[PDB]
Amino acid sequence: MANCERTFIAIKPDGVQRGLVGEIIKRFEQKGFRLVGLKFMQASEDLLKEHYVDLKDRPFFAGLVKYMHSGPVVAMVWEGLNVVKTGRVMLGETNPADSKPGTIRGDFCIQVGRNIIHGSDSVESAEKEIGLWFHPEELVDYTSCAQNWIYE
Amino acid sequence: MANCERTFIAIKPDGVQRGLVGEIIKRFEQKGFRLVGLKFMQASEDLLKEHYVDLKDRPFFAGLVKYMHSGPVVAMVWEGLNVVKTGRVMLGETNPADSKPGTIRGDFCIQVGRNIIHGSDSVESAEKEIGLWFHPEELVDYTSCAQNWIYE
Amino acid sequence: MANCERTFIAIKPDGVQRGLVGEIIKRFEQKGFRLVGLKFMQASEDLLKEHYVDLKDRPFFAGLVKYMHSGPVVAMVWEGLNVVKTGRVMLGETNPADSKPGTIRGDFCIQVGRNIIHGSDSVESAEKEIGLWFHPEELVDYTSCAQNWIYE
Amino acid sequence: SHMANCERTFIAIKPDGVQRGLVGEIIKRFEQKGFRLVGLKFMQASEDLLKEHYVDLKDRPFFAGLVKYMHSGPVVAMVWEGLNVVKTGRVMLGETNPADSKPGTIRGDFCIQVGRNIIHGSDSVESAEKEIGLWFHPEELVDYTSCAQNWIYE
Amino acid sequence: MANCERTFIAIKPDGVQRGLVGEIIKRFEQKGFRLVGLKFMQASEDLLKEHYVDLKDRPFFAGLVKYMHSGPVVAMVWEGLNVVKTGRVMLGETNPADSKPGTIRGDFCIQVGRNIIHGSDSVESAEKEIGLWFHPEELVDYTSCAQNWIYE
Amino acid sequence: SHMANCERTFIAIKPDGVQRGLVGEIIKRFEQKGFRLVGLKFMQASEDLLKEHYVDLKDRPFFAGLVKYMHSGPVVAMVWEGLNVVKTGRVMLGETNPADSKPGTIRGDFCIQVGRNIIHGSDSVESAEKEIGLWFHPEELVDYTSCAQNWIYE
Repeated sequence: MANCERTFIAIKPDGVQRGLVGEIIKRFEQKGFRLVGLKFMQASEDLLKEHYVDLKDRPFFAGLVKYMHSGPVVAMVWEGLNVVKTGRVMLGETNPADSKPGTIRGDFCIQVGRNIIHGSDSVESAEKEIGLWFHPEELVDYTSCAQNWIYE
Repeated sequence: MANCERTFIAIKPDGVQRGLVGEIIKRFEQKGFRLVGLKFMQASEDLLKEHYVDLKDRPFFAGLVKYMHSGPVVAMVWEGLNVVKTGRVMLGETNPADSKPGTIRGDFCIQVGRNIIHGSDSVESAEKEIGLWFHPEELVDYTSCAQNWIYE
Repeated sequence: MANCERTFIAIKPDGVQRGLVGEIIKRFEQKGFRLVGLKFMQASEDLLKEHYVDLKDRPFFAGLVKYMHSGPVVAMVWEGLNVVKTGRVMLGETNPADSKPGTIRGDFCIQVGRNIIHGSDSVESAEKEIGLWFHPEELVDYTSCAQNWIYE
Repeated sequence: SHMANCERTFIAIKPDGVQRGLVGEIIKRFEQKGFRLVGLKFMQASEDLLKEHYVDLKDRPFFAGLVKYMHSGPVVAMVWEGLNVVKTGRVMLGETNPADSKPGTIRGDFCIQVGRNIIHGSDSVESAEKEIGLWFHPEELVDYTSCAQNWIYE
Repeated sequence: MANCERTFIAIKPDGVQRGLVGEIIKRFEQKGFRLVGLKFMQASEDLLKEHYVDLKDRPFFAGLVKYMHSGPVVAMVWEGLNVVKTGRVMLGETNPADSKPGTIRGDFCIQVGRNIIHGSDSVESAEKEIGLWFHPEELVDYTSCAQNWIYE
Repeated sequence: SHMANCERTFIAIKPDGVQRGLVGEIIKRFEQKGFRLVGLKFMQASEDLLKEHYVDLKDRPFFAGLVKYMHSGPVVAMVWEGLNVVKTGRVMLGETNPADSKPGTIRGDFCIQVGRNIIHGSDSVESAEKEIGLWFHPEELVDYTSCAQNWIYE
């Protein structure tokens, strides 16, 4: 089902440190997307190495894993029609310098090395990231009281 | 006369149901546009059919009219320089998927059939829509205390 | 029947002029109260004299009526459990100096003669005020999609 | 770091709070205040967990309905840390009955009826210890130092 | 003139550091109070010793002066009816633990040693504090476009 | 600290921005973004200062009206610091003509006409150097380290 598409959203250590957890969740709630998974955690080096597995031979890999391990993250799963693509639009460009005002990165951060947030770039990546960060039983299913007013 | 241009804005039944009336009015107030007409109403079938005359031969027409009738709407008239054009920009693209963050549809909705809001697409359409939804006596004329700081 | 209690709320000419219409409506929406009636209007002298009948022999009466006539008002009807009592709490004390931060008057105004807003002081007053400002056909009945999550 | 500034409380967003889209707003209020996030999870509370949580109310006539309702929808379970989090957290939430809750508080701004009061907070430090231990495993609690700590506490 | 009463408001180093300058000014603007003085500065030890002159023989004096000198402050003057007393209400109790939700300290800080903000406790103190922190020519006089809608 | 992250820009809230109560909102947007406050003052700009600021437009037919208007009301003069503040500051402000400004930007959200466009920002680093030196004395610029610096810049 197209309306039941899901994406992985992670608030990075700098997003948590700068007090942006509430603001970010509010953006997704007000949009009409439904929360399915939410977790406050410190990501282990093993998990981060698997998450950034495509970049393991790149020279910035050690510093990237170290930084994402240096503070707690907020791992999330959101559900909705085209939530992967729309979620990325809501976040803005990965490089905050190119992010537009009104987007999460556009409003709240400056440098790409400290870009507060991550979102799945595709449905394929979403399935991989959700399975890696979340256990199946940590994902909650329910129907929003506003479902009929959000979707036809 | 250019600063006295008027447009019709309607908050659709899903906009009312999802509690977005105040948020939407705030957007137009803070911009500097002047409120002219405002009423909470259930639109009759005859009114809606006349409002969507250009779409009467479309396959969606019957369901579209029935839905706009399914719940109460907030009918509005706003005044300002290029209020028709800039009003549409503030609302965002008709399809919420193409609507940018910062716009009303971009921030608050997902699906085209549940796109919370309507705005006149032209000056000609605005004049027709205002006269259709509002009696002349319902439109209030006053001068904003900030007029000299909004316009030269 | 207790959850179906109704109150009259009016945004005064200074509330409209200072761009507080959206902010005020948002306060009632987010609380969980249901919009029943809403209209933008210039109140006639006859209507205002009847609205302030209990104050007709007061020295301020003439200037008070003239001022409420000097600019357009937003007349509203809201529905909910103890909406009359809690509505007054949300508005704050009649004198803004005694109004607490968090209330409408406490946050947004200074002087008693320019106190942005009116709310019915009793159920009896509410019924009189609603019938005075609104025709029965202008009051819209619908069920909020969140009704079961606001009330038992 | 002073031990007094490291007090913990349990805050839970109820099913109606989740349904009405208040999760982000509630978290924001604790964040902007200066309190630090320790635990956070999205969950459907099991009947066993709810029976143990409302153990003092087991003999009451509406106990069956209370457990059933709190099980009907998902909740957001949270642990927050700060100087007197328990006491001031209750102040931020407002009175349990929303009719007596003041504007500016969470219940005062966002809900109407006591049966649908969107949120819960520990009434005491003793209750906080019990509630955190019941709802969270020790591994789920994350300890970190806020970059603003020196500007929140002397 | 009662409407021309003025008070001194200072955002403390922790208020600046925690990014609250904008939020605080917004509170006073939306209330209807008029900005007359605004300055970003690092307060010298000489100025702080004179500001806290009544406490110079107390054992906490050295630490208090040192802290208020450790970071930049935002010094402000605001004008309005009973702005001194009302300003203090808007700030909330000096000890944030006793500050109510909706007030500046109630919403944004925790401990009295880091209470983000200061406001004059009396008209007498206001005159003394404004004269100490500001030069007469740094105070700007103008009339708000909304004056007639804020005051009778 | 990297020199690149220490770029400075001049931002001025115009008399209409002050009149319409947008001072707090504008400052908030720069604060929440992560940019650091360097200079801030409330002032009525003198005719001499405005003539030097708009020196490139001195021969234009509406120069007399422009100086007169900018002198009629008080302004908020600001200096902000951060990585590419000049460029991104302009993006945050939106297009000079508010008709072309996008929602989410300062001009896009809050104003309508080009003659009353509430705000100004330096168009280049060269302009920033000139504008800061003209509007501010070196003593008025305050240097401090943000507690969040390590979480804004690597």
